[PDB]
Amino acid sequence: AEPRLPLMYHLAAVSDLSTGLPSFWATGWLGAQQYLTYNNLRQEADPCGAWIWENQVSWYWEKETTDLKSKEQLFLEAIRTLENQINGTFTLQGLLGCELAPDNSSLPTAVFALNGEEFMRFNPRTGNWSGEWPETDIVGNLWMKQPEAARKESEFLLTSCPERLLGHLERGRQNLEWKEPPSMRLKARPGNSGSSVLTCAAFSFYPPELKFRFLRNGLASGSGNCSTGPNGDGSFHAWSLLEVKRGDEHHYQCQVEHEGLAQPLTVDL
Amino acid sequence: AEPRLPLMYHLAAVSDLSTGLPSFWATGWLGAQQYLTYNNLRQEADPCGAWIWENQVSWYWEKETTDLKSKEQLFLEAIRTLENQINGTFTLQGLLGCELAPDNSSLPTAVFALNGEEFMRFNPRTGNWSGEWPETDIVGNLWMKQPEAARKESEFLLTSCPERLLGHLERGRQNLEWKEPPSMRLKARPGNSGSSVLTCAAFSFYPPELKFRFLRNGLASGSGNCSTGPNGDGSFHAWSLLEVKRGDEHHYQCQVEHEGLAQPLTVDL
Amino acid sequence: SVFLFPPKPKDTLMISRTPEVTCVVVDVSHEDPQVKFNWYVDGVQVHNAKTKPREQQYNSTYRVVSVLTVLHQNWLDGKEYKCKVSNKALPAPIEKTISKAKGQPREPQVYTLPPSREEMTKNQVSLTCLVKGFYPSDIAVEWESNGQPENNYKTTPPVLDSDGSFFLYSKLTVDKSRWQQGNVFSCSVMHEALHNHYTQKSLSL
Amino acid sequence: SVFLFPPKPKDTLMISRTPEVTCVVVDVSHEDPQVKFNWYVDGVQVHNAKTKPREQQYNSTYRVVSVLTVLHQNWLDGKEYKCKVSNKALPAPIEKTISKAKGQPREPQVYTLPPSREEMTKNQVSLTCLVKGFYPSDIAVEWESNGQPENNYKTTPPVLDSDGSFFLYSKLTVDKSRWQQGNVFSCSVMHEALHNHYTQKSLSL
Amino acid sequence: IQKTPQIQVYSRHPPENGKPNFLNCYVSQFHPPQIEIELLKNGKKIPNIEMSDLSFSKDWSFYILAHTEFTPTETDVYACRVKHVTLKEPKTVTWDRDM
Amino acid sequence: IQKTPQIQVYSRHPPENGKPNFLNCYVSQFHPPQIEIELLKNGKKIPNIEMSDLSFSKDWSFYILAHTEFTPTETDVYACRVKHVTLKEPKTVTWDRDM
Ligand SMILES: *[C@@H]1O[C@H](CO[C@H]2O[C@H](C)[C@@H](O)[C@@H](O)[C@@H]2O)[C@@H](O[C@@H]2O[C@H](CO)[C@@H](O[C@@H]3O[C@H](CO[C@H]4O[C@H](CO)[C@@H](O)[C@H](O)[C@@H]4O[C@@H]4O[C@H](CO)[C@@H](O[C@@H]5O[C@H](CO)[C@H](O)[C@H](O)[C@H]5O)[C@H](O)[C@H]4NC(C)=O)[C@@H](O)[C@H](O[C@H]4O[C@H](CO)[C@@H](O)[C@H](O)[C@@H]4O[C@@H]4O[C@H](CO)[C@@H](O)[C@H](O)[C@H]4NC(C)=O)[C@@H]3O)[C@H](O)[C@H]2NC(C)=O)[C@H](O)[C@H]1NC(C)=O
Ligand SMILES: *[C@@H]1O[C@H](CO[C@H]2O[C@H](C)[C@@H](O)[C@@H](O)[C@@H]2O)[C@@H](O[C@@H]2O[C@H](CO)[C@@H](O[C@@H]3O[C@H](CO[C@H]4O[C@H](CO)[C@@H](O)[C@H](O)[C@@H]4O[C@@H]4O[C@H](CO)[C@@H](O[C@@H]5O[C@H](CO)[C@H](O)[C@H](O)[C@H]5O)[C@H](O)[C@H]4NC(C)=O)[C@@H](O)[C@H](O[C@H]4O[C@H](CO)[C@@H](O)[C@H](O)[C@@H]4O[C@@H]4O[C@H](CO)[C@@H](O)[C@H](O)[C@H]4NC(C)=O)[C@@H]3O)[C@H](O)[C@H]2NC(C)=O)[C@H](O)[C@H]1NC(C)=O
Ligand SMILES: *[C@@H]1O[C@H](CO[C@@H]2O[C@@H](C)[C@@H](O)[C@@H](O)[C@@H]2O)[C@@H](O)[C@H](O)[C@H]1NC(C)=O
Ligand SMILES: *[C@@H]1O[C@H](CO[C@@H]2O[C@@H](C)[C@@H](O)[C@@H](O)[C@@H]2O)[C@@H](O)[C@H](O)[C@H]1NC(C)=O
Ligand SMILES: *[C@@H]1O[C@H](CO)[C@@H](O)[C@H](O)[C@H]1NC(C)=O
Ligand SMILES: *[C@@H]1O[C@H](CO)[C@@H](O)[C@H](O)[C@H]1NC(C)=O
Repeated sequence: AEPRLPLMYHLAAVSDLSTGLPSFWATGWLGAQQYLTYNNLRQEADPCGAWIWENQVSWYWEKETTDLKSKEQLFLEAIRTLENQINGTFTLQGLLGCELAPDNSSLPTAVFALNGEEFMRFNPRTGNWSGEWPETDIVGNLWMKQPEAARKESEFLLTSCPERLLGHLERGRQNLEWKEPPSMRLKARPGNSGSSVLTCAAFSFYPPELKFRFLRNGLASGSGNCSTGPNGDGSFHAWSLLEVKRGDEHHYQCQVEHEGLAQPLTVDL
Repeated sequence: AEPRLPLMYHLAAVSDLSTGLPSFWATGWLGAQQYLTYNNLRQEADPCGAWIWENQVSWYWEKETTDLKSKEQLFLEAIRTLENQINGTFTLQGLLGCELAPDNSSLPTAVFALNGEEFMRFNPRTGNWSGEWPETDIVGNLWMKQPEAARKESEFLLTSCPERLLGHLERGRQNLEWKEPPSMRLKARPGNSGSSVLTCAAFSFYPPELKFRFLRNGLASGSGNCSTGPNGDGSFHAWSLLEVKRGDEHHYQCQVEHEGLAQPLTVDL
Repeated sequence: SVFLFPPKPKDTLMISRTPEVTCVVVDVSHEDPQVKFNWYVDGVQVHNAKTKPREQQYNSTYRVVSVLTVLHQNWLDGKEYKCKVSNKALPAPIEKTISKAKGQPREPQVYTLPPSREEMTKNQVSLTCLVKGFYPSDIAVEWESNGQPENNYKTTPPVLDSDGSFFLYSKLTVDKSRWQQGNVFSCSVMHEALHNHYTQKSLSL
Repeated sequence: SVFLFPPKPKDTLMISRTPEVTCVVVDVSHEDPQVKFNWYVDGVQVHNAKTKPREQQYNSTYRVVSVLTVLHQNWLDGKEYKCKVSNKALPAPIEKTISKAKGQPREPQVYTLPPSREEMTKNQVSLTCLVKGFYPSDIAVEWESNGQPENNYKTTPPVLDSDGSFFLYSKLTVDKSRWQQGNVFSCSVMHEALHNHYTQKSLSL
Repeated sequence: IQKTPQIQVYSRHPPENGKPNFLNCYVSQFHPPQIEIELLKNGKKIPNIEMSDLSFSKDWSFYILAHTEFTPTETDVYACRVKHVTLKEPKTVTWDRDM
Repeated sequence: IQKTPQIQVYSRHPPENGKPNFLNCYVSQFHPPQIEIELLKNGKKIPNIEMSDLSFSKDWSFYILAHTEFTPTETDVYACRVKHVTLKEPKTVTWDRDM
């Protein structure tokens, strides 16, 4: 089983609702795949796509919904207090999760930001919050005002996270060990004065790790200016650009590496 | 008798004795003549020149010496306190005296200065000191610290002064009503490019009031740039300057008026 | 002439705020208004990096200002904010570098001082906060009533003490009654060498 | 460029002192050092009137200053102290008029503030004098111990309050022991609108 | 701390005119999270599109995926219009078939 | 407030060479009262002169009279030298016979 691959949570809250955003919302991730979604308007933790066929214990989803309702409260409250002491509008975010140590225990993560900058951390092995700015005090003090908060935060991170991760590697093995290989295409178009641009594009693959190498007359030539993006259904899409001298195109090939392929795959114009 | 002619006192104290000055000294005046002198080193009030033949009551001079010893004290003390609170060196002065009203009573004067500027006054009919500067407080407060000071100051001014003045008009009539007429001389010398300067000079007269008028061909021509000064023995000396065109001198005469003369006196080059 | 100002300390401190490095040039001239602002951060040119020059028409000349917005993190980690003004009436690119201090910070001393008894003979009193022994001069003091902003305050400029530190006073004028009713007041000081760049000290009857 | 400064208020107030109107020009140049100072008082030219320019050799240029001494009386009665600088490299006689205020004076409020209790945890404390609501900004504060000068003080610049008045603070740092021994301290304020241009307020344990 | 978005348009399967596919606009690197996003056909808004859950990255900036079913033709222009505070006028980005 | 002195030299009786008279130096208009004053004969100090009591006027400035017995001649120069703070170098004033 893919021992230890990260389980991570993304959390946010905002004061300005002029573009129709929820006041609080969260997403959860196993490595690169998102397995959960949640917002204050539905108050339910629902599985994402493929994760709905996973054999889980009868109480799996009820328990995720509970932990998330707790967080929602601590976040929405932090905003009102900030609104009271300082003029403006605010955006609050958090990053929380874990990864498995070889003996199977936890190595956690917990950080926070206010209006685009990191302003606070939380060490679960001590139960304390830290910072360096005036708003750290306002927020940290508000959260300390009920000791259980800190205690339940250390447990989510050092106990629940690793048990969830460990159950996912097993019950969700088919999902994690999938290698849908990429579908390839290579094309050329006009560039700047006297130049041409080649674009190697990769469709529908999983996992997201893929390597590009361009070849001029069968010899390694660089990897080009590359990028990746989500594909709307579980798989990914990527592309790399290379500038060549006009008239020079037919000398190049594109080659990619991927865990879903038995050996590299050479592509032709 | 010359009713009311002023009796006035000049008082001073200094911190710097590098030029051999006494710490305190005073001079007293009847109109324009000085009849008394006093300093802290002799501590005696002595008559000046002609005033030694005046028939006075047996206690006249002992009483002047007493009043002056009092003042000496108030003045020398004011300097030490100023020296204590402010760095520097100081010079303190006063002007005190009176003149007779027709019914024979007093119209007094009492003013003070510090380092060249007036900083305080004293109204004898109320017994109070006034000012407008930080050092007024330091000095005025120091002098109030013994109520009798104020009381003895109002008496010197409203009672003693007028009785002294009234005794002087009588016992010293020959001295006050003297009119030694001026001895005259008129001369010419070189001036600026193309000019000449005439100088009319008046020797040994009393009183100090004298009027100068220059005449060109028997006709009033101005009074010239005039000045007066003491003569070392009781009488005065004066002089007036007139600028004329070179070669024009013999047209001018000098004429003076004085209480010691039966009618104006015309002078020739 | 090209002046270059820092972000307000509060604005680099608070993630809820937005820090700006303002390059104020006064002149440029007519016939040559074409002042190409150049903005560099550490080494690198930032293009715009949301640089925003807005033209003003003053005196007998032009007053031109471009405002580079800064990442809180970068300025706190002290990058160099280099402003450069071009033109042709101008033989040389007028260069200007700012960053923060670089150090050695001294933590401010915040004591709050009640009105004098002689001042309770007035029916408006004054509340005083002494903030001393800080470095650099870059500080921000504010006042609150009970828990909320008081707009009624005057702060003196940081002035250098015998120490080689800076100090200031800030004077909250409240109503004699408003003090006498045992109402809580507070001065809230923000400086680099404070606990989270922030502290607060309370005045109560 | 010709700047013209007033006499120090203490020095026009105290007859024991001597007031001076200082005309500080910075430039003049070489080849044309020949700056004929011209000093006028009300209307009249004063020749010297004990005018005393003393040459300095600075920067890359000359720093020339002439000091006209003033009669206490005249300045208090507000005459115009007109400085004029000549030369030939200079197409026009650079004219400058000073005098005092002309008014409307506001009398300062002098309250003396003890150290805070939290500051008696330090073994040097601070003594504060608040001087408020004066006009013009032309003031002079000083401190004394028991009856004699304390050199250990720092005064803030007059800063304009909401009122349209000026205010300042002055901070005497003494030894905790020196305060605790019930020793008398005092701030001595000098401003035009005070009783004799002078006042004093005492701090004692 | 404000950050302008990065905008990238692309397709699911290798494109071919007249053949059913899915259009994808991936908007990322932005702050704040208040943003407007529409899919355009010949400069006019397409009705009823889908969107993924809004998320963010290790550097805190936000990211999300708008998408819908479409059939490419040789004449029809497809784009992605986005409004955000950092933008005085909205930004329109056109779909590039080699991507 | 400082004030430089005014200095005026003159004689008692109308002058005549070879005839006994009295020389007078009247120093006035000064402040402070610390001042040095000497009578000179051919630039060198005359010994044993007299002085009146030091006084002052309605405007506060001081005044005094130095004097002595002398016989004018045609060749001998008489002056009055004065030192005071307002003076960087002392001032010497020569006797003018038409005064
Ligand atoms: C033609 O006219 C124009 C305009 O004139 C006005 O008046 C006319 C009568 C009228 O007709 C109109 O024309 C117009 O109304 C003249 O322009 C003036 O030009 C002079 C220079 O010649 C400038 O003077 C300089 O000022 C600097 C300080 O500037 C601030 O204060 C002034 C006064 O209040 C403001 O005017 C100015 O705008 C500045 O305010 C600050 O601005 C910034 C940017 O907006 C604010 O930023 C904040 O940013 C954060 C970001 O998060 C946040 O967004 C906040 O909300 C923002 O507010 C900041 O807050 C403002 N500050 C405050 C308190 O609010 C001086 O520093 C400068 O002095 C230095 O240089 C000179 C020259 O070398 C030296 O002599 C001087 O000593 C000093 O040198 C050294 O400087 C170091 C840095 O300061 C210092 O540490 C060091 O100790 C020092 N060295 C020594 C030895 O002391 C200088 O005085 C004027 O500012 C400018 N006026 C205006 C209105 O812009 C023009 O000259 C004229 N042409 C002629 C006459 O030919
Ligand atoms: C070449 O170099 C020289 C010297 O440079 C030094 O540094 C180099 C690095 C080095 O190499 C050497 O060369 C050298 O060490 C440059 O000279 C400088 O030039 C500038 C102008 O370009 C001058 O700046 C002006 O300063 C005025 C204030 O001046 C006082 O403070 C400064 C700073 O401390 C002192 O330096 C200065 O000496 C002044 O101190 C006061 O002096 C008087 C006279 O001695 C004292 O008098 C007392 O008198 C009583 C009498 O009884 C008693 O005797 C006391 O004992 C005496 O002490 C007085 O006490 C002193 N004060 C104190 C506190 O001690 C500024 O006012 C002036 O600013 C005005 O004008 C400018 C220009 O228009 C405006 O921009 C500015 O806004 C302001 O305008 C208006 O002014 C009004 C009046 O102030 C004001 O009310 C109004 O609000 C204001 N308007 C506005 C809109 O704000 C200006 O800043 C420097 O002073 C001068 N430096 C020196 C050392 O002299 C030279 O430029 C350079 N050449 C170049 C670069 O080309
Ligand atoms: C490859 O990239 C070089 C530098 O950066 C690139 O362009 C900037 C604007 C961003 O898009 C950045 O993310 C890219 O990595 C360019 O100088 C170069 O022109 C690019 N070359 C080609 C052929 O596209
Ligand atoms: C007469 O006086 C005019 C103006 O004042 C005089 O000179 C000054 C210097 C002082 O001495 C002052 O007390 C004098 O009154 C002169 O302009 C004029 O030249 C003088 N004329 C003559 C002929 O001496
Ligand atoms: C880690 O956990 C798995 C499942 O419990 C187990 O098979 C594996 O041996 C564990 N490793 C150690 C070192 O405990
Ligand atoms: C003024 O006093 C003299 C002397 O006592 C006296 O002769 C004269 O008549 C008095 N005048 C009046 C009005 O009392």
